[PDB]
Amino acid sequence: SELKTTLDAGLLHRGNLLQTIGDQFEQWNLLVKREKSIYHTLNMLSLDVTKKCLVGEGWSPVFATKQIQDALERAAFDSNSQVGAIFQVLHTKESPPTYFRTNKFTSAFQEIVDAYGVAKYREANPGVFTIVTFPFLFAVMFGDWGHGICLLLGTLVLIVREKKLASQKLDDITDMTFGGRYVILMMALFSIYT
Amino acid sequence: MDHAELTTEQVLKRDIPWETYMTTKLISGTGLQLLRRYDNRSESHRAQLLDDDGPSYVRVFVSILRDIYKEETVEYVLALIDEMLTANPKRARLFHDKSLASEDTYEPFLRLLWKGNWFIQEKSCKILASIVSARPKPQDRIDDVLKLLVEWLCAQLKKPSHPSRGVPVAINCLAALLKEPMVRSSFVQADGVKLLTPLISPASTQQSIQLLYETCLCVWLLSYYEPAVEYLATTRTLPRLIDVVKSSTKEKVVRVVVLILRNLLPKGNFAAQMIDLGLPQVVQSLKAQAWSDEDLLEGLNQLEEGLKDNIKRLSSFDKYKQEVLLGHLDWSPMHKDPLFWRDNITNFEENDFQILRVLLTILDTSSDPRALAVACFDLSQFIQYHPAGRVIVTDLKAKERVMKLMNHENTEVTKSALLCIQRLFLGAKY
Amino acid sequence: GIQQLLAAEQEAQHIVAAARNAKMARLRQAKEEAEREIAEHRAQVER
Amino acid sequence: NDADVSKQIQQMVRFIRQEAEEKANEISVSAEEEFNIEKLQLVEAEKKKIRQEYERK
Amino acid sequence: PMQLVQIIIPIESAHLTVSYLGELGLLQFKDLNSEKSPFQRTYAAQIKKCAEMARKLRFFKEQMLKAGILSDLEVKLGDLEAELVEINANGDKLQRAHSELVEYKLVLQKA
Repeated sequence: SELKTTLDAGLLHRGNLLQTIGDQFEQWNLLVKREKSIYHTLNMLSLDVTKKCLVGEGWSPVFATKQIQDALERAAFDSNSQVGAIFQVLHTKESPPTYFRTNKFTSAFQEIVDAYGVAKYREANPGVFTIVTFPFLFAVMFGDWGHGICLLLGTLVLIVREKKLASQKLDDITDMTFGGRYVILMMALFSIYT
Repeated sequence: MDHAELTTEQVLKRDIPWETYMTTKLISGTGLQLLRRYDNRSESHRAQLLDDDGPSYVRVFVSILRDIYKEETVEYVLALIDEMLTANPKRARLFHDKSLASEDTYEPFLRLLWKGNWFIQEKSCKILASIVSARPKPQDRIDDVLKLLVEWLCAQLKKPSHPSRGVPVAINCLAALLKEPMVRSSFVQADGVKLLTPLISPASTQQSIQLLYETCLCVWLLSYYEPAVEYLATTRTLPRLIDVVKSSTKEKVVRVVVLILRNLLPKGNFAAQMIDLGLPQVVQSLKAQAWSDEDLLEGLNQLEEGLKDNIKRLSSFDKYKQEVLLGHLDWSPMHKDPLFWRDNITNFEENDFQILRVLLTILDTSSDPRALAVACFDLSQFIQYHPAGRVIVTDLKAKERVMKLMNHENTEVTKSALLCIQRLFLGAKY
Repeated sequence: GIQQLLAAEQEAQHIVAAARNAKMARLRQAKEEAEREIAEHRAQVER
Repeated sequence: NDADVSKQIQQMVRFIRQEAEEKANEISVSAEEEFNIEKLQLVEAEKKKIRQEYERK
Repeated sequence: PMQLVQIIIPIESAHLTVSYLGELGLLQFKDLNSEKSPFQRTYAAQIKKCAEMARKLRFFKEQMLKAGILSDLEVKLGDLEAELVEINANGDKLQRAHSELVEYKLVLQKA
């Protein structure tokens, strides 16, 4: 009985400690992710001891580079360093991969269309036309104004519950369906019109 | 430096018309003219007036300073003497007259700790103080040196008014003097070492780095002089400086901290640092984070290797040898301590605690009657720790010696004997 | 840029090399310097 | 140019000030003081022998 | 329309600059230094130490999850994990002692 009481007390103390240990590990997960990102940057990008700085080059959006580099330099200066980071541009004959900016609703359609590939930094983007073309064609194959209402209603609940849906996980097929709620709603509206 | 320039600016900007002060009687006329001529010395350089770079302008300035008690004139003059001394452009001839004759260097000691404390330091301070002590070794015109140390303590009391100047001038002067060991002894008498130690322990930012170097350059000078080192060892924040070094981004600051720590390692000092302060673990982390010169990182590893060498010395094997090879059993601090026995149990095993069995035979028969009492103490400790050993001790002739000791005079032998019997006994019946 | 940054680096390296050379000189010059001082002390005792 | 030429001089200035003025100067000065003490100790032994010599005389 | 950007982040704030850049994120990392392997490389040895710390933190998190917990920093996490492991070992030893004593009590009562 004494040994069991001691074991119970030790287990209770361990659980009480783990209650805060898990809370600390919650933020430690993001800390470890940031450390891993910095480690990948260090192992991938070299540095100059003569410059006593980490230097390199990489692709960046011109619009983003208009403010991101300045913000990084300002943060480096605010980090009590003797001098902030650089913001110089670089040029090369190679064509870096690039992605067009994705909106909150256009993201799903853009991802669906991009499953065939990508293009140059500012080349043709068939996603712009197909964002409405696919609803403009998939409606005909299912044109019946008694079921399109049902499809829209089913999509509508997903859009409404999006606040809770974004947090709670679901089935893999269910998650894939919820990923394109706006596209599903647009297709349902087109089908209702058809 | 930047600290000296900010002071030197405050004085040379504000103008002081000596001749008017002289007419009103605070000095005689020869002095004011002489100070005006010193300002013109830089201008004559251009005009090739070799007399501007004169030394003969020096005499009145010496006269003027001691006689006058009006802070404005002596401060403006001191700045102009100060600027001249170090320049190679102008005020070359100036330095000669001072250096040849120790009398000006005694007049300098009267000038030292005179006028506003902040005003005197900004005007000259370390610029001319050091050489004056070199020109007159006694520098007692070292009671005067003690007065200068008191003035430095007063400047430290007003750290807020001129932290990046008044403290910096004192640090630069102490470093310049500490080059000579006798002048380092003068610095040892001077206070404010603890204030530098607190500044060294915690760094506000790059601003801390500005005097950071000087404060610990003095620590390097303190490493040179043992007397200052003993005061520094007593002084707090020496461990705190190491803790900051663990968190220091600058590799050079950590390397500078290591140098002092590298020089202060001793058998006792290594022990205090390792046990309490957990130096080696921080040192291992610093060794792991190799930075800048490999030789600088290697020096930190060598300091850690030196601490490990002290640890071997700390783990002396003399105690085991004294009991058997010497054959003399004396109590000592580790033979009344349980911890040593715990690490010694394993070393004995060579044929069933063969060293312990020989020790049990030594307990049974010993050259000295006094040895039997400490021997019984030693046995007791191993048996308590090793329950199997306790049963063996009762079988061993050591228990027979303990039985004879129980039937024996001398209170101390009987105490130890009783403790031996009990140690075997606890284990026989459970 | 890179060439401009390299000028500062080589300069700092030269200053460190000079510091290394100077350290050896300070110790070597010292052995001659106070050997005469020891003789001066011996002379002071002789007087 | 512009930001690039500004940053390039700033990094270079930091390299020159810290690596050389702050560290190289310390290296020479610290070594000199240690050497000065080392010579003084070597002189002391000769002085002790000379002191022992005058007493014998 | 992206483009190349070349910059230098001083070692005095290289970690801070990397953290600030990762707060928002604009430019993908390069791959010039990747040919040197996790063996030293530019800072892969430091990356190796960070990876070891992350592995220790992951082991601690897995232990906490096994315990039903709810979710210098690396050193603190390792110390907490060691303390939890010691507490669990003490509890297991006490439970084993209780089981042995209960078995002995049952045997003695039957006898």
